[PDB]
Amino acid sequence: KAHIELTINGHPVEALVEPRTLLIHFIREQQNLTGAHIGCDTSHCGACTVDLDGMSVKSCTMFAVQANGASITTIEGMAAPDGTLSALQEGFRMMHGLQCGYCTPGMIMRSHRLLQENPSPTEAEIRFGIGGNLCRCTGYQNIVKAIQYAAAKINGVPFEE
Amino acid sequence: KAHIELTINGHPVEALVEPRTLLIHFIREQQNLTGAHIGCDTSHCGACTVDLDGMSVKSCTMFAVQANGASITTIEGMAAPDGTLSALQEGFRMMHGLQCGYCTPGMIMRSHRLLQENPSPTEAEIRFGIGGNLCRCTGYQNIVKAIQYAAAKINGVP
Amino acid sequence: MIPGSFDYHRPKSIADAVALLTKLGEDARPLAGGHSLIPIMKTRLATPEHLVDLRDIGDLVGIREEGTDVVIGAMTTQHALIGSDFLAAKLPIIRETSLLIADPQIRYMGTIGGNAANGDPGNDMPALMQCLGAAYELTGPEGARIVAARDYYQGAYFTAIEPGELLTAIRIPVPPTGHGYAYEKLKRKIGDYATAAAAVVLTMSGGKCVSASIGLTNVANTPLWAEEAGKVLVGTALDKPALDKAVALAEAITAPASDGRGPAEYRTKMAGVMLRRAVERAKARA
Amino acid sequence: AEKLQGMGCKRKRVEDIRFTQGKGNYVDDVKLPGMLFGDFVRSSHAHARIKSIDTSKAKALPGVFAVLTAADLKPLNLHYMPTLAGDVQAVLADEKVLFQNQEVAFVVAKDRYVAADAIELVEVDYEPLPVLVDPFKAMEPDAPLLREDIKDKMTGAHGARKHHNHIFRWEIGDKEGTDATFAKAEVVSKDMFTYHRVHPSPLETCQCVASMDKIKGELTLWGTFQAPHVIRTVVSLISGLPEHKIHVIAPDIGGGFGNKVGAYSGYVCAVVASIVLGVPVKWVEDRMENLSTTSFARDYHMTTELAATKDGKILAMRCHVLADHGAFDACADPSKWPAGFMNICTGSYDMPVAHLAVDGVYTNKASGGVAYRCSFRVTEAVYAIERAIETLAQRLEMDSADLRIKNFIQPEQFPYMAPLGWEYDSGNYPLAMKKAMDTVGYHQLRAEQKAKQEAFKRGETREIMGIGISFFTEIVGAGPSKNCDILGVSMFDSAEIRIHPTGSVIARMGTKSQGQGHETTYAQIIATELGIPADDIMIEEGNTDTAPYGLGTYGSRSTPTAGAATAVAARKIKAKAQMIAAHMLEVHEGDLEWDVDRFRVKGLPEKFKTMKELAWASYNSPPPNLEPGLEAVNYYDPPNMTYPFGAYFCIMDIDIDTGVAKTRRFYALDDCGTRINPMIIEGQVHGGLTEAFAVAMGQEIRYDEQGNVLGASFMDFFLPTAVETPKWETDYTVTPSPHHPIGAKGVGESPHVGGVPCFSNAVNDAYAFLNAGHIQMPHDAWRLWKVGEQLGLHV
Amino acid sequence: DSAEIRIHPTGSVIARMGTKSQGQGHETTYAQIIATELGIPADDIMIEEGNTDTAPYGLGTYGSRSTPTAGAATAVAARKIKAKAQMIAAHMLEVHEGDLEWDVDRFRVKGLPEKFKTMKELAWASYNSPPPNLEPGLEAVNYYDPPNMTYP
Amino acid sequence: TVEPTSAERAEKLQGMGCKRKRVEDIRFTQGKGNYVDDVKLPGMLF
Ligand SMILES: Cc1cc2nc3c(=O)[nH]c(=O)nc-3n(C[C@H](O)[C@H](O)[C@H](O)COP(=O)(O)OP(=O)(O)OC[C@H]3O[C@@H](n4cnc5c(N)ncnc54)[C@H](O)[C@@H]3O)c2cc1C
Ligand SMILES: Nc1ccn([C@@H]2O[C@H](COP(=O)(O)OP(=O)(O)OC[C@H]3Oc4nc5nc(N)nc(O)c5nc4C(S)=C3S)[C@@H](O)[C@H]2O)c(=O)n1
Ligand code: FES
Ligand code: FES
Ligand code: FES
Ligand code: FES
Ligand SMILES: [Cu+2]
Repeated sequence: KAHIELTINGHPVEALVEPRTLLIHFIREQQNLTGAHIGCDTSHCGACTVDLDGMSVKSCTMFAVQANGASITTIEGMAAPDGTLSALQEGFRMMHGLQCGYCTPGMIMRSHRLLQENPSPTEAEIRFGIGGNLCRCTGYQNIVKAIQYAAAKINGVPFEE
Repeated sequence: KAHIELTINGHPVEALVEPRTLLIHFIREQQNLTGAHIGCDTSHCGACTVDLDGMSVKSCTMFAVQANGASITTIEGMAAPDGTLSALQEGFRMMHGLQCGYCTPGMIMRSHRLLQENPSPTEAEIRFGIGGNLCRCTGYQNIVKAIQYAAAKINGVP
Repeated sequence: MIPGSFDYHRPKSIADAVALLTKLGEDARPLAGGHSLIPIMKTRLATPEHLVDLRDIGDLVGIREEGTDVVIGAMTTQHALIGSDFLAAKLPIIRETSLLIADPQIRYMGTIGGNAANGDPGNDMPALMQCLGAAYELTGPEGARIVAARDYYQGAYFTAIEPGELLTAIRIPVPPTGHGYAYEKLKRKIGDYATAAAAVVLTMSGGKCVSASIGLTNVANTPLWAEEAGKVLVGTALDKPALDKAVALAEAITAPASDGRGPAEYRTKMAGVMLRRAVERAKARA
Repeated sequence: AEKLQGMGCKRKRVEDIRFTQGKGNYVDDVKLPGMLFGDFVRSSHAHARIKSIDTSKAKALPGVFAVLTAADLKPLNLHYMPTLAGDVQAVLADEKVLFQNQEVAFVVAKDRYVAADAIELVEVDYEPLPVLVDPFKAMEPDAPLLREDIKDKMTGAHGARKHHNHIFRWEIGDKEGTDATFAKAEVVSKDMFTYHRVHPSPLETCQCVASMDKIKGELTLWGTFQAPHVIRTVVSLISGLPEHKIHVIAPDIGGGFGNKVGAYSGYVCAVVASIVLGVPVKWVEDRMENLSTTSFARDYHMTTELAATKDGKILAMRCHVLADHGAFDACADPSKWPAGFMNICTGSYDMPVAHLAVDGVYTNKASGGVAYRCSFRVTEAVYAIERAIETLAQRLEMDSADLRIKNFIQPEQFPYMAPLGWEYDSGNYPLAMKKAMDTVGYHQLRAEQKAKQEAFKRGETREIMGIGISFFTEIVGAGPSKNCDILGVSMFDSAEIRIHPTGSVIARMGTKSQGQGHETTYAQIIATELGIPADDIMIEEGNTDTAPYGLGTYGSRSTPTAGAATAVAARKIKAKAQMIAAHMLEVHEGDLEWDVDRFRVKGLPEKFKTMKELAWASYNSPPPNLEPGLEAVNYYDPPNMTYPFGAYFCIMDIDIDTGVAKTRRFYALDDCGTRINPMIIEGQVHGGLTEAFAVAMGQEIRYDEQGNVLGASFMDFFLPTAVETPKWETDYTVTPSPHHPIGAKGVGESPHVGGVPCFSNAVNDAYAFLNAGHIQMPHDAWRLWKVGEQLGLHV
Repeated sequence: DSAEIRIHPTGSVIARMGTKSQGQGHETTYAQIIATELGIPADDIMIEEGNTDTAPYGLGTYGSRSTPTAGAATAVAARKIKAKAQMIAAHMLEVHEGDLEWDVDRFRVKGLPEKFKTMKELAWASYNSPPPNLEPGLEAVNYYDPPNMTYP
Repeated sequence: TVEPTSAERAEKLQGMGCKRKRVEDIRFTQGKGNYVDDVKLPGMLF
């Protein structure tokens, strides 16, 4: 086993992992951060998406050892300490951007980086921008609305209807 | 912290403990063997009784470090590997020797050693023999019956 | 329930234990069976910085006859005392007393040395050892020495032991074969320290008492050897007039505490009643 | 037939399987992610103002997450909590402390070891105030003002408000008629009997694990609660959290004996701490804190009087009680009964009139009063009348068994309206008293006693013999909605029973066992009603999200209330099954008759449907007019209490020179109507008689002049071991409750209620020939030595 | 399919059904049905499904059957509670049930709107002062056998 | 709004016909849903 040290949701983390342990399992099985989910075995769904060193990464396609020294944010790290939900979490609820909730953590983590890449995206940029995340429940329409809501909240001004 | 190694219910156990950690807390809190109970803070009740190196010991009155290298049996270790209850566990049930069940693990662990010290005890020997164990529910009468029942079952095994 | 933190030590020999106790100082305490020390550590009345466990010192456990004495290692448990048929043949009063101490679990751990070194007037072995005229062997940094049990206790938790010393063994003179003996204890329930208890050993010849020695438990801030009381019995037929005199002399030296077991006057009277009953059983056995 | 194990069977307990293997689930066995531990810095003073509390050193200690003081609770209006008696109790001492060991600050740390360390670091500066511990002086003009928060220095009894230390005055009965009878009766027998302060001391202390889920806004609270639903409702009312978001869970409880009915500061503090920190907080008290700060029992000073004719007819009873409630009135009781059912004190005797008055007072002691198998002060009521019967008998120079027989309420007089308001349901006292007397050879014992007394007078023995008698009438099953409620909630109870497609059952009740065998016995009731094997039935209690609302387990109310609800709910299921059978058999329901486990067509016994077939049919071929499924619920509001009774006889031998007493024989006849499980009833009696023995012969909690609580640890608190506990001889008669669905009355507390007077009457009876008068409990050795000392027996 | 609805003394609710959501929003929508039927805000109602020890027996969620079956059972169970609440109101207001009319969350006496009892008051009364002929508490169950399918 | 109108009281119910926001969203948007693979028990094998 290899010894790794990193930062997850702002807190230092130290652990022992086998090299072959996928980051998604290190996060879910060892750190008990079970918000991230597994939806496939071919790297298509994005349900395992976490924000790592400023990048949206599919944690089922990286080994925990590769993240040694990294800073990771998972869905559990999105809400504010005062309990207030982030703009994105609120937007997903207000716009009905989730149903079973399975793709939600990965969708919100991807969206968190998308709005930093482009604070005021068009509908086309939003759809392309979350192309790595599959959802079986929503048909995506309300997810696009949720992301627009969050962007307007963050920006203090709306853009597209 | 001190490194200790011992055997509990036939299994090797190794751990790091503060010397002041009482054995009862090591068993309940670190090993998650929650059968043993705490019923007092003065060493009178015996609810924390375990079998340690052939002795009945009140684990709230010993530090885990004192047990380094010991062999301990707790209530979870009384049933047979195939799940069958020991004569004492069966006797307590058949004779209604428990109600709330709080003193039971300690009562059965003490009894286990008592019947090894004296396989065929009289009632006076049984009552005196469990003098270090308090029960609030039973009035002890059925516990005496439970122990007599177990002795008869054990004496029939050979 | 929770003791303060401390460092733990496991010396392999008496020499090592003594050196450690001498070095560490007043903040270090020997740990024997732990059944008086741990309870007071849990209430934080005792907050030692170091515990020196005597567990690994084999030379502290054992029962042997040496010359006209039986020598018992300080770490010998109450359970071991009761189990010794050799001891029951020579000093039957010990098994009788031990069976009146605490309960099975505590007897599996509690040691005779710890019972004698404690300084709690509630302990039963001290006055028994005074009755028997036992001597305590102590080993400290300055060497070995002996202190009679009769001279060892000064008050609650106050004894003759010095810094760095360990009580290593108890040397007990063997009474004449056929001697009478008895330990009579009055308590509220199993495990309770005595309201009052009396230890008696005596010998008889031609219907008259030849020798008699009496110890009184928990009826003063220390155990008591009732010297005058035993003296008055010698030369008598141990009849009521003799017993009355012995009771007067024993009661006279008591100064019990008034606590849950009752007021001082009751405990003084009970020291007398336990003494009468013990003399009676001892007389029958002699 | 072998598999049914219904009513009457000595069914072995289902609880034993897990308990004998260490797999029960008690509060301290609970471990949750991020769980912290909290405990209290407690008061070293009985009465003093709190000048300052320095928690800086404690908060600075590594591993300490919080240290709460009253200053922190006020903003939530939580520095005081409501009590079942309608008063308030301090959660954390604010301006002053009123009893030794009272809660002052709550330290929350990573574990119980660090918490203990931190508690030692908190420094409290106290300003001593005069201590009040003698209730007989609590209302003198110069008595210390304890409750500054609710009272104003009222040093009298003729002001707008009682006296600053007076809690309440409660009276019942015909005062004018009672007084008039006492004014003319040939004989007046008066004594002041004190029922000393003791404590229920369950082997498991009080504790909880509070877990506020701040993400969901829901509180889960595991705890030692005898009334979990009531706790949920109270928590909701004081926290502002709605009940559907508070999940209270009373898991396995290691005995309660009344100690776990009320709420304690520890529960409130753990909940507040968890709400503040967002992580679980466990609180588990040690024994010394349990005995000195949780519900005490008894502490009644009873001036008791009987008026009678020279020939032994009882004409009236007059009783006044001075009740010591400690610093706060936290005495459990239905809200309209500040002295519980102490008005059952005319007992088993037919008296024309009576009067009872009770004054409660505050003292610098822990709160409580109702606990330890008291049935709401019935222990005190029975002690008062059974001791009074004996002292009247002595004054009349009459055998007390004959005095009782001459005054028993007769079988034909039931339902009997007693002079203090309770209507007894059923009872055959003469038959039970006769069976008891014949079993123990009563008259032979009296002859033996007489000869032993003469031998004592001749100097031939130092042992005296006493014969104790206790014939009692209990009152249990607190529930008529008309007069019984817990803080406004009527005292009914409940049962919900659901039958699965394949015939097994899940049933839940609003009560909560702490060892009484409910998980075994409620199944026996259903088994008999429906013909379904008891092992095919699962019984659950204690989870407020799932069990129907109930008022909990105390006052031996489980069988009278939830036991009745279980039978009524099962009968609703039986009625629906009969409709299903009628549909399947194509007959009118009137043409069907129930036969153990099936409905048969009258006359054509070959045509039938078993409960199992009907359960399947309710899901597979539901009759068109009926809803599918087979389940029912019943919330049972009892029409009256149940009144079990007993005849107890104790033969006691006492060494007058040491004061040591030894029970020679103890016979206990109990009649609780229909007996569901004889094995479990026997166990309840053994336990209760053991408590009675302990209370009468040695148990006590005392306070000295400085307010120091004394004897509050197992170093002194008399809990008998197997060596001291007498062997018990039990017997019974069966006099069903006419109004109960299965004729069953409660019985759990009877042994303690009747046992204490039995033991105390035996001790008092032993010394009666020496004119000792009334000897106050406990009868331990030093106190009986003092009795002999004062009678001149030692010189 | 089925529904069981239990009203607490203070007016909040725990209700369970024999269906099982896999994202269709049952925990939100079943509460809306009950809210309208009883005049209790949806946020004061907790909905649960899926634990066979606690939820009433049902056949599950598939065939878009939840609303047609358990949705119906929820309405019928709530209506049983409302009928009992009406009885409690008549008893308390001392009028005949026929003299009462429902106004969103309370029963008012016809022609005398100032005389009324809210569902919240009735829930407390069901535990605090149950009418003599009624059992204490306020809850109900319904197992609904549909007369036909629905054809959207 | 102490004694809200019938309309106001009906609106507060968030009952039938309203676009009530989902209660499930609170836990799901925070990764606090409890799906089968999130379950961990003592001694659990795969
Ligand atoms: C519930 C209960 C009931 C009891 N009832 C009784 C009773 O009825 N009668 C009775 O006699 N006892 C009673 N005891 C006390 C028991 O017998 C203790 O075992 C005994 O008092 C102390 O012996 P120990 O070996 O446990 O010593 P420890 O507790 O280890 O130590 C006692 C003290 O002696 C010191 N010490 C120990 N060994 C030595 C040594 N060799 N040299 C120098 N110092 C040493 C320790 O440093 C400490 O200060 C009871 C104890 C309990 C918990
Ligand atoms: N006619 C009857 C009456 C009772 N029983 C059985 O006896 C048991 C006790 O029933 P009941 O008399 O209704 O009393 P509760 O169950 O309501 O118990 C409460 C009572 O229980 C007592 N006994 C206790 N026993 C244990 N082990 N633990 C407690 O905490 C106890 N607390 C005390 C105190 S205090 C009280 S108030 C139940 O299994 C019942 O089915 C029976 O077989 N037939
Ligand atoms: S689990 Fe599907 S991309 Fe990672
Ligand atoms: S909400 Fe179900 S997969 Fe997206
Ligand atoms: S917990 Fe009571 S003797 Fe150990
Ligand atoms: S069974 Fe409850 S303490 Fe013994
Ligand atoms: Cu009671």
